[PDB]
Amino acid sequence: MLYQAALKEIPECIVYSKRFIVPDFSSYIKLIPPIGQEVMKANPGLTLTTPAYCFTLYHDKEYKEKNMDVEFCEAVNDFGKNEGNIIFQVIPAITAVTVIHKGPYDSLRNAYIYLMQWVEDNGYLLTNSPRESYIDGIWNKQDSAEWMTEIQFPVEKV
Ligand SMILES: CCCCCCCCCCCCCCCC[N+](C)(C)C
Ligand SMILES: CCCCCCCCCCCCCCCC[N+](C)(C)C
Ligand SMILES: [Cl-]
Repeated sequence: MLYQAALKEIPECIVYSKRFIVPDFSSYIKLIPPIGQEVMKANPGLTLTTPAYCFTLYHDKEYKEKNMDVEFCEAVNDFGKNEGNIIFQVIPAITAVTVIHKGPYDSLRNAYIYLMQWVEDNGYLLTNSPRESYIDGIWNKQDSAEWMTEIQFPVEKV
C-alpha cells in the first residue's frame, strides 16, 4: 500500500475511555464492543460526536505488538458519569503527522513503520502516544480491502 503523509492539527475532544494491558491486538479488540454498551446504558442521552472520532492510544514507550498498553477512546459531545473503569477525560490537542491505512489490520504495522521513518527523514520528533483512528471496518464494509484506519503520530518540528 502507498502511504501518503499529511500534517494536521487535531483539536481537543471529550471521550469515554478504558485502558488495558493486552496480550495482542486480537485479544484487545474483543474487549471493545462491551465498552460502548456499558457506558451508554449508564448515561442515557450520551451522544457520539459527528463526525465520529474513535481511536486507540498506544502508550508504550517503544514499539511493541504483544503485552501492549492501550487505551480505547470514543469522542462524545459532553461528559457523562464514569462507569467502572470506563472514564471520561479530555484528550488534548496535538499536531500530528498522519497516514491512512487501507485494508485489514494484519498489516497495520506497515503504517507505523512508515510514519516512524517519515518523522526521522523530515526533522520531527514523536512527542505523545500514537493514535489509531477507526473509520471504516467490519461495522460498515464487508470488503475488508475498503477498511480505513488513520494512524496519527503527535509530533513537533526539531
Ligand atoms: C526514536 C523513536 C523510535 C521509535 C519510537 C516508537 C514509540 C512506539 C509508540 C507506541 C507503540 C506503538 C504500538 C502500535 C502497535 C499497533 N499494532 C498492534 C496495530 C501494530
Ligand atoms: C458473526 C461475525 C461476527 C462479527 C462481529 C462484528 C462486530 C462488529 C462490532 C464493531 C465495533 C467497532 C468499534 C469501532 C467503532 C465504529 N465507529 C468508528 C463508527 C465509531
Ligand atoms: Cl527542514
